[PDB]
Amino acid sequence: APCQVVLQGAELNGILQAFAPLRTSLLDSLLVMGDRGILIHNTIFGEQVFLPLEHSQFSRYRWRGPTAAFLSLVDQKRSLLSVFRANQYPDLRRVELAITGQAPFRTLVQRIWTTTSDGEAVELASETLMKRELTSFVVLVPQGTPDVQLRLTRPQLTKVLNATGADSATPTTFELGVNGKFSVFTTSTCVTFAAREEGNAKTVYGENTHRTFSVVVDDCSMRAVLRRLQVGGGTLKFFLTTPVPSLCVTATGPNAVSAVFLLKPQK
Amino acid sequence: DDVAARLRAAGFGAVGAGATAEETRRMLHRAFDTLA
Repeated sequence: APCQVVLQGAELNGILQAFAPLRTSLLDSLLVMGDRGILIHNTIFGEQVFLPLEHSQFSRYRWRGPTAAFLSLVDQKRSLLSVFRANQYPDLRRVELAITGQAPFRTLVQRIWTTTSDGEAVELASETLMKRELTSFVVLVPQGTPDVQLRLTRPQLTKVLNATGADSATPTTFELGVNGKFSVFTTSTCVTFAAREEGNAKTVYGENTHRTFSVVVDDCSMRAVLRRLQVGGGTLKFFLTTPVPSLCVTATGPNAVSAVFLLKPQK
Repeated sequence: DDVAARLRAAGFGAVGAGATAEETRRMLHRAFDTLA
C-alpha cells in the first residue's frame, strides 16, 4: 500500500504515553496525514488544539501523494484513536495504518493486533477500522517563529493558570517587564517569576526574555482547556507581531499537545 | 465564520481546501516546526 504507518514495541509505547494524559480529549478529531507525520486537530471549549505526531515517532512511516485528512470517528462511540486509549486494549501489540487509492478517494484501513498472535499475517489476529478520506477539508494551523518563549515547570504553569481570569468581566494580562520579570494577573490575582535567557522556583527560562510586552487574553479559557488536557508543565510561545497576537502553550514532553489562544489586538 | 477570520488575522496558514498540494505540504511542515 502506497501509504503505510506502523506502531509496534517502543514507538507504540511512546504513542500510548502521549495519549495517556489526553484521555478522551482527542477521540473526536481531524487526522491530517502527510509526509511530516499525523497532525491531530480539535477544538476544546472553542480553543484551537493540535497534537503533532512526527513521522519519526512511528516504527515505520511511509507517505506518498497529496496530504490526506480523516475524521477520527468511524461512528459515534468508536474512533481511530481508540486503540491508544489508556487501557482499552490490554493485550495491544501492533497497530497498522494503510492508506490506499488516489486523491480524493483514498481509504484508511486501521488494523490492530494483540498478544494473541505472532507477526502481522493480517488475516490472523485483529480488529479493523476503515475510513474514507475527506475529498475536501480545511484547517488553519499555526506557523512562524514566536517572538518570546517562556518554559514553565508543572507547578509554575499551575500557578499561572490559577491566576488567569475565567469570565468576560475579568481580563488577564501576560506581562514581560523591564527586568525580565514575568507576570500574569487579573484585578484580583497576580503571579510573577524572573525570566532569564537559557544559557529558584520563581525563575522561568526562555528565549528573547529581553523583549517586553503587555498582552491581554480575551475571555480566557486557558485554565479550562489546559486543565482538560491535563497539561503538566509547558512552554508559552508569544506571537506578538501578527495583526492578532496569539499565545500557544505547548506541553512539556516528547509528543505534547498544544492549545492556541488569541490575544486582544493592540495599537 | 468569525473564527476563521480571527485565526487568519492571527497568522494561521491554510491547509487543504484553497491551496495547492505543495502549499499545504509546506504549511504542515511549518506547523510541526512551530508546534514542536
